[PDB]
Parts: sequence; structure tokens; C-alpha cells
Amino acid sequence: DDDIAALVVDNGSGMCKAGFAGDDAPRAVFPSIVGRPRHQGVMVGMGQKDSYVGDEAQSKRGILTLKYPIEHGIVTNWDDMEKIWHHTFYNELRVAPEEHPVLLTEAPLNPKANREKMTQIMFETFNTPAMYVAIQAVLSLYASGRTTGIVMDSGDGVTHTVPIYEGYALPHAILRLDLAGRDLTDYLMKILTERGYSFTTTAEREIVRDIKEKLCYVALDFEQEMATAASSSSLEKSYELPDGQVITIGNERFRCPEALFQPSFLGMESCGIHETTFNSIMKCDVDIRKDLYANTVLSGGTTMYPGIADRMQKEITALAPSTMKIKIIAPPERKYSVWIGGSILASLSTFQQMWISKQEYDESGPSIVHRKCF
Amino acid sequence: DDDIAALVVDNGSGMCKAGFAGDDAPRAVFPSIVGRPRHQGVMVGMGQKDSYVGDEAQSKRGILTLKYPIEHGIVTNWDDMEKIWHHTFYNELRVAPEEHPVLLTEAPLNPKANREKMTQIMFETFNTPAMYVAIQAVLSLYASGRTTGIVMDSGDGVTHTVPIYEGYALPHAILRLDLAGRDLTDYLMKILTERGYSFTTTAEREIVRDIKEKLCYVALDFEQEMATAASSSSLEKSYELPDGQVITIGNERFRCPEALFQPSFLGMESCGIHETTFNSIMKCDVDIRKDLYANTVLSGGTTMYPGIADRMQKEITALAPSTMKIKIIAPPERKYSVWIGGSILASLSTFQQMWISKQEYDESGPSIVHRKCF
Amino acid sequence: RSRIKALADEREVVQKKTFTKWVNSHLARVSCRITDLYKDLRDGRMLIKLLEVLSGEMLPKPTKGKMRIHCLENVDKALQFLKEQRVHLENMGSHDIVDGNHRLVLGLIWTIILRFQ
Amino acid sequence: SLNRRIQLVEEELDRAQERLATALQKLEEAEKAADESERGMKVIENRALK
Amino acid sequence: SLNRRIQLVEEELDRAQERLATALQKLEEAEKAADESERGMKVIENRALK
Amino acid sequence: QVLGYKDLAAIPKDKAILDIERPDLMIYEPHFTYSLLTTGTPRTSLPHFHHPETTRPDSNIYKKPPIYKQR
Ligand SMILES: Nc1ncnc2c1ncn2[C@@H]1O[C@H](COP(=O)(O)OP(=O)(O)O)[C@@H](O)[C@H]1O
Ligand SMILES: Nc1ncnc2c1ncn2[C@@H]1O[C@H](COP(=O)(O)OP(=O)(O)O)[C@@H](O)[C@H]1O
Repeated sequence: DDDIAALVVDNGSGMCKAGFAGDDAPRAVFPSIVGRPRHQGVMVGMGQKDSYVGDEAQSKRGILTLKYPIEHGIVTNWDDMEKIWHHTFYNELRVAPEEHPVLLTEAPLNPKANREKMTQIMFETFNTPAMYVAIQAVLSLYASGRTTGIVMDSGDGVTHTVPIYEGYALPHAILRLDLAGRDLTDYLMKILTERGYSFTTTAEREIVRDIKEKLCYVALDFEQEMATAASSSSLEKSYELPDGQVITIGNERFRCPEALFQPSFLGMESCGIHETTFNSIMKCDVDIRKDLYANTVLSGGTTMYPGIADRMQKEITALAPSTMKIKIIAPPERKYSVWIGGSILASLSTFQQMWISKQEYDESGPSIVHRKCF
Repeated sequence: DDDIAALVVDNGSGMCKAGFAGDDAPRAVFPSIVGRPRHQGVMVGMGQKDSYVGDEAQSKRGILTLKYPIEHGIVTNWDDMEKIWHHTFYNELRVAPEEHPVLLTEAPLNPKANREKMTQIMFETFNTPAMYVAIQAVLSLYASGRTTGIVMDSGDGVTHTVPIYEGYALPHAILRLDLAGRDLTDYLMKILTERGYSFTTTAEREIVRDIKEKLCYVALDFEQEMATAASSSSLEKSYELPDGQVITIGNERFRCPEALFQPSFLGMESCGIHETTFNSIMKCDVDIRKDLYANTVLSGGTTMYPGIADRMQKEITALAPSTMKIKIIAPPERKYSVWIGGSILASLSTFQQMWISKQEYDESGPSIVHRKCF
Repeated sequence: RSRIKALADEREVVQKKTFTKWVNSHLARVSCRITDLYKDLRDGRMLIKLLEVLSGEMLPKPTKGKMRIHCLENVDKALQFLKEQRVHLENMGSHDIVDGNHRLVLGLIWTIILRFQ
Repeated sequence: SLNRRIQLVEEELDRAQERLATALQKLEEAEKAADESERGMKVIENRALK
Repeated sequence: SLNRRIQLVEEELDRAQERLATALQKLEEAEKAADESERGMKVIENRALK
Repeated sequence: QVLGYKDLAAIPKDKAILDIERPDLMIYEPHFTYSLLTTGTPRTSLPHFHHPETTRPDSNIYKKPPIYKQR
């Protein structure tokens, strides 16, 4: 065996994951933030750390200003991304980047300057021998185990749907929506003010994200759920803040995820995720719709709410003709699916011809990634 | 004619104002302070009085503990607010409360319970025929006389900006910041200790508030103002305490209002008021930003400092693209503008179908205010 | 069994063994030896000795104190010399070494290994 | 000498109390996991019969 | 008086230690019960899936 | 790269993903423990507040008496 397996790096807006090719699991999973101290520090002899990256930034949220380098799938600031990649390579994996190829993922519809700068940074600074760029939903379909279906990926930055039939992707039916978990977090921060709880700064935003992850679910019938919540207090949960205070949310629990299906709550005019999937299906041809109906795959951390699969199945069945069969397939491991199939893509013997070599980059500049990738 | 003027009551964090609908100016203006004695009473034979309300508390503040029933736009002590409203109705206006309708204002984002309590006390304890709860920024836009614009209102307890285009408000762009004149007074106390003056008790809080009202201004350029104040003693003023001592305010005249633009002085992470207005404008749609730039409206007493409009215009002009007009509209009578809006709101012919009747309250409880009020 | 943690830990133990064997191989030149990589790097003296042996260049005196901030000083001196030798380190602090973060101390040892030889 | 004895006894006792507290909270997590798994068991079995 | 403190703190330490021990034993038996429950869940899952 | 690069860094021998058949029926960490401490729905827009009611069209609301005086 050649081994020398390529590093698989999944860089999204929410969390960064990294591991070795051919493994069932990523080795390192950590939030993608960069923090800097904001208070004047007076302790001489105390060690000075300029910035905090990763989990130890999350452990010291009190005296830091947390910044996200990736917003809606676009790398806004590049020095923070360089720091994140350096910490991923040298501290979390303990590998030398010169000895391995790497495989990165991105959203379908992104500015090409993002991809060009990513390739240029990965070659010039880290001296990788080869690197590849892929689309996350294709790797999700790899990890699902079928060659035909429609992938509805929803990360923390962007939610996109692609159809693939027999290994052929239709780019004119690819749909991208800028509704994701960060908008839900901001909406939760807004609607938590009604009960008197106030959260403003970034550490409180992380606490609100924890509240959203712990206590949220999607209602099957929204109006009847609202009537039930208003009638009695049978749906109420209590969360404990890091300072010992106990808050009660109650009615809000199913109101935060409902903004996924009704974007009019946030002021957007766009349709929900179910209508986006339906329109992406009907943008395809006639005969392939029956197969795409039976292979709808969910992915991403945003699709981890309880009861989302039944709601999506009901909405699609309401939208679709009655005689067809709707089957929403949702793995219990969708949260890592974008990583998993990527490892499979690095395990293939054919894929060794798909790497962008150092010689090709030197010969053709940083624009070779448009011809080589997708 | 059987048309009775409805009372307009503006209840803010600092002062309470009250008058009749259709009038040019409020009849009564008095501070919202409830005081109680803190010493031994030995002169037996004098009358005993448990609580001091309004200007009576301010005249005898030397022997009282002054408490504000409303802090940060949220009322906490309900019996003190009952005393304030009752003194407004019976001693400052001398009207029967059960004859006239009333109109009340509040901050945009607040705990949901307050409105309900504000209904329940008003219908039951005072037996008014009808009432309505409005939002202060909309009434400021009424008083400005224009249908479209962006209103920034900063009182003694809260700051909020709303955009309104052609009468349609955008609720997802409404911004609330918890920075106001109370924190500026506290920061003035904290920076006045440098010169050697000590102010601790609540009477000293009133004295420091008076000093801030008389001898403060906003510098157009902060660094040049600091350099000029360090270069010579031309930028110095003198104040006389009620004891008869003389203090020299010196450098601290413009450092206190500068905290409105750089909230890092107070330890807050949030941005300044100018960036708040700019972010509220950029959160709106593309086609209405040009009209929102030309119609910026200032409001509230906290915006009363000299040199505030020039600094606001310069900062927003620096932030905005260099093509469009930046016009800051600040009426001279801005401190009362919210109340003036109320006088226009209760005089419209169509507003008589907007009152919340006692019959509807009896039918649907105190939760009717969420359905019938914005 | 939280398979992420299992894979990370089984890589972790073997890398710790190999790193401490290499560290003992260089640290046997002077009459020094470590038995646990985690506890012995808290004081900051062993790092200074290893850095002096590998670089062949002298270092400032460690402070002979048993306080917490004395340990912080002793670690910070070694990290300051590493910053003087063009070695680039993100989020690498003295308190991270003192309280004993596993990933950060392993990354530090790996960085010295890749920088010097 | 006995005053020197006091403080180390107290410190050891405090550490033991901390270990006991973290053990208790782990215990309550385990019990909640158990009964949640129980009704999940029941509903899945019901679907199988249907 | 200071001997009297020594006596009371010794009582407290001994009781706290053995309470910690019984908490650990309860933890262990609950954990292995959870393992039995999870195989039961998995096998009825697989039957329904087929 | 003493002892070789590949021996210093414990790069895995084998591909564990190749052993499993269906990645869909996989869970890394076993379960989730939480302890307390027809037709489709049409889209809905937010209500207005500038007019009293739309209960009956072609109605002149200025002719109607005020609500509070109806006793
Ligand atoms: N258990 C959970 N339940 C509900 N939402 C979750 C859960 N875990 C994570 N999330 C949401 O998913 C987001 C993480 O998505 P993720 O898949 O990591 O994005 P990406 O990997 O594309 O960067 C978080 O912002 C969080 O809001
Ligand atoms: N002429 C002035 N110059 C500077 N500051 C003022 C002036 N008048 C009032 N203020 C400040 O404004 C505050 C009063 O705000 P106000 O407009 O009464 O809010 P609200 O009406 O919501 O109670 C006072 O605390 C005072 O500090």
C-alpha cells in the first residue's frame, strides 16, 4: 500500500473538522472562531497570548471578542483563516503539511476569488504537494451510499440543494439560500427578549447557541402547537446559565426552527426549505423526478432538530402529486456526512489523477482550480 | 359635540410629562422620582408623610433616598409607578380619570409582561374608558411631520432606532441599545474623582446630573480636543455646589458625552450610536436607503448636547458611500417631540376606531394589547 | 464510545510515548531525565534545558521559585526564545502549558522536532 | 503543630466533596438517559407491531 | 478547643469519603444497565429496518 | 524526520472506512442524553395596524361612532 493518505479538512462557518483519509471518523472537531482580549490586563509576569483559536477560546469567553472568519460561506478575513489552518495542522493533528495532499470543501455558488485565494494560500504558504476543492453536497451523496438523489445541505452559513442522477449533476437546478443556523441564533436572541432575558455580546451569543442546540424542536402542526402552548404549560423547559441563573423558554422552543420553513418571520421574502427542494426537483426533467422523489437526503447540523424529517415529508407530500412516493432519508450521522464521503473520495484509486499538482500550479498560476475542479 | 380630549401621558425613565390631546405643549412635566425619609423624626406635632413624589421629593432631597421606578425603560416597582400616575392625574392635571381615555408610550423591545400589567392597572384601578400603548419613535416621526425617515431616540434609560418607509415599518431592523443618560451620569461620577471631588449618595446623583446638563458638550474631534485641553487651561469652567463650594470641571466636559460614541469606556462591547444607525440603515432594503439617509431624525433629551448633530453627520458621512446626502434633522424642541406625537395621534379622526375598550378587555383579558397595539 | 475521542486518544498515547522517548534521548546528554511529559514540563526548567541542548545557545536564568507565576515566567522565557528563533506559534501560552493542555504541549514538542532537525 | 495539621485536613475534605458532587451529577445524567431510552424502546416496538 | 475542631473534621472527612464510594458504585451499575438497554434498542431497530 | 517522517507521526496503517458496508447505519457516539435542570401550510405575513378592521368592504369608518362610547 502507498498509504500517505491525504488530509481531509471540512471548513464550514460553524465548526472545522479534520482527519485522515480512509478513516471512519474525523480526528479533530472544533469551533472556527478567533478571539482577542478586550480588557486591559495588569499582571506582570503573566504570559501574554495575543489571540485564542479553537476550544480554549471557547473556554475563556469572558475576556474575549469572538470573530467568525467565515460568514455565509465566504472567507471575510484571511489572516484568521491562516491561523485556524495552522492550529489545525500543527496542534490538532501533529502532522507536516508538506508530506500530504489536502481536500477542501465549499458551497456551490461562491465567488471565484474565494476559491482562487484558497488554492494560492494552500500552495504558497503551507507547501502542499497537491490539493483539491469539492462541493459539500456531492460528498454528502457519497456518504449516503447511493448514486441518485437530491441533497439538501444546511450548515451554519448557507443552505443549498443539488440534484444528481446517475452521477450527472444538473447545474441549472442547483439552488442556494442564505438561511442557516446563525440567522436562527440571532432570531432566538431577538425573541428571548419578550420574557425579559437579555443577551447582547458574543459570549451570550454562544450561550444562546447552546440553548438552541439543547432545547429546540420542529412542530408538526404549527397552529395547533401554538394553541397547545397557549392553553397550558405542558411544553416548558428550564435551562441553567453559567452564572447559576435559571431561565424558562416555553413557547419559544418551536418558534425558532419554524423560521426555516417560513422566512417571512425574519423579513426575507424567500420560500422555506421545503418549497426550495420542491422547486429544485421540478426544475429538472420529467422522467427523473420519480427517482429524485424517493431519494431525498438531509445533511448538515441545521437539520439536526427533532421532528424535522416528518415535517419535511408532510410538506413535500402536500406539494407533490398524490400518486408518487416521498421518502425522506435522514441518517443519524448527517452532522459529519460532508466529511465522511470526502474520505471516500480520497480513498479511490482513480482520484489520484484528479490532484492539482505543484507543477501545474507553477505552470498556470492560481486560476487552474477553475478548470481542474468541478 | 360630545368630543372629549384624551389625556396623553409620556412616561419615560427620567421625567414624566402629561397633557391634553390637541394641545401644543404638555401641561405637566416633573421628574419620576419616589423618595422616602432616612433619619429620625423628633419634632412631634408636625405632619407625617410616608413618601415624596415628584418636585416635592426634589426640593427636600437632602433627607431622602431617591429611587427611580423605571430603570432602563422597564418599570420594576409597580406601586411607585401607581403613585406617579395617581399624582399626575389628581394633582398636576386635576381631572377625573374615568372620564377621559389615556395614551401611553414605551420602548420598542421590552419584556412582554409590562404592557399587560400596564393594561391591568389602568382599566381596574383607574377605571378609564379606553387606552392605547404606542412606541415612542413612531410618535417622534409623527412630530417631525414626515411620513418616511429613520428615528433615533435616546432617553434616560434606553436608546432605539427604527426605520420607517412610507408608513411601513421594518421590524427586523429595529435596534435597541442600553446606553443612555443614566450611564453617562454614572461615568461622570467615576471620572470626577480624578480631580478630587467625591459624590456618593443619590442627592449627589442629582447634583452630578445637573452638572452634566449645564456644562457638557460633544467634541467634533476627540484627539484634537484632548490635545487642546492639555496644551492650555482655556477649556475650563466653574460650578457652584448648593453648599457654596466651587469646583472646576476642566477636561471632563467632553469625555462624558464621548462615551456615547465609543462605548469601550464603559466596558461595553457594543458599537456607538452612529454605527448603530448605520447598521440599522444597511439592514433595510436597497431601494429605500437613499430616502433614509436624507431623513435622519434625532429625538430624546440625551441628544440635546451641543455639537451632537455635526459629529453625527461627520461620522455617518465617513461611513456612508460618498455620493448621497447625509442630512440630520434635529428640531429644537426635540425633548418633548414624543409627547407632541401623542397629541397628534389622539386627534386623528381614524384613531377613534383604535381605542381598546373596556368591553374588549373584559372579554379577552390583558392579552388584548398584543393584538391591538404595535 | 465517542469514536472521535477514541481515535484521538489512541493517536495521542503513541505520539506521547514517541515524543518523550526522543526528548529523553536528547536530555540524557546532561544528567536529566523525565518520566511523564505532562507533569515535568509544568516547571519550565526541563524545556529550558532541552532548548539549550538542541540550540547549543545559552538562556537567561530561570527563577528559583515554587509559585505559580514563577512557573509562568519559566515557561514564558522558553517560549520567548522560541519566538526569537523565528518559530511561529498560534494560541501558545504559558498558562496553557502550566495547567497541562495535552494537545498544546504535544504540538509544542512537534514544532521543536520539525524546526530543529 | 496541630494548627499546621488543621489546614491540610480541611483541604483534603474539600477535594473529596468536589469529587462527590461531580459523581452525583454524572449519576443523574445516567438515570435520565435510562428512562428516555425506555420509552424510545416502547415506541419503536409499537411501530414494529404495526 | 482546637482538638475539638480536629475531632469534628475527622468525622466529616470519614463520612464524606464513604458516601463518595457508594455514589461511584451506583454510577457503575447504572452504566452497565444502560449498555444492556442499548443492545436491546439496536436489535429491535434492525428488525424494523428489514 | 528522524526515524522517518511516517514513523514519528502515527499515520494509520489501514483504512477503517473500507471495512464497513453501509455508512448510513453508523453512529459514532452511541446515544443522546438530555436531563432537565392533507394540505401544506400557506405562508403568512405580519399583520397591519393602520386600519381598524376589514370585516366588511365598501364601509365608511368615519361615519361610525367611537368604540369606547358604545355602552
Ligand atoms: N444537536 C443539535 N440540534 C440542533 N441544532 C444543532 C445541533 N448541533 C448543532 N446544531 C446547529 O448546527 C450548526 C453547526 O452546523 P455544521 O454542520 O457544523 O455547519 P458546517 O459543518 O457546514 O460548518 C450550529 O450552528 C448549531 O446551531
Ligand atoms: N439640556 C440638556 N443637556 C444635556 N442633557 C440633558 C438635557 N436635558 C436632559 N438631559 C438628559 O436627558 C435625561 C432625560 O431624558 P428624557 O428625554 O427625560 O428621557 P424620557 O423622556 O424617556 O424620560 C436626563 O437624565 C439628562 O441627563
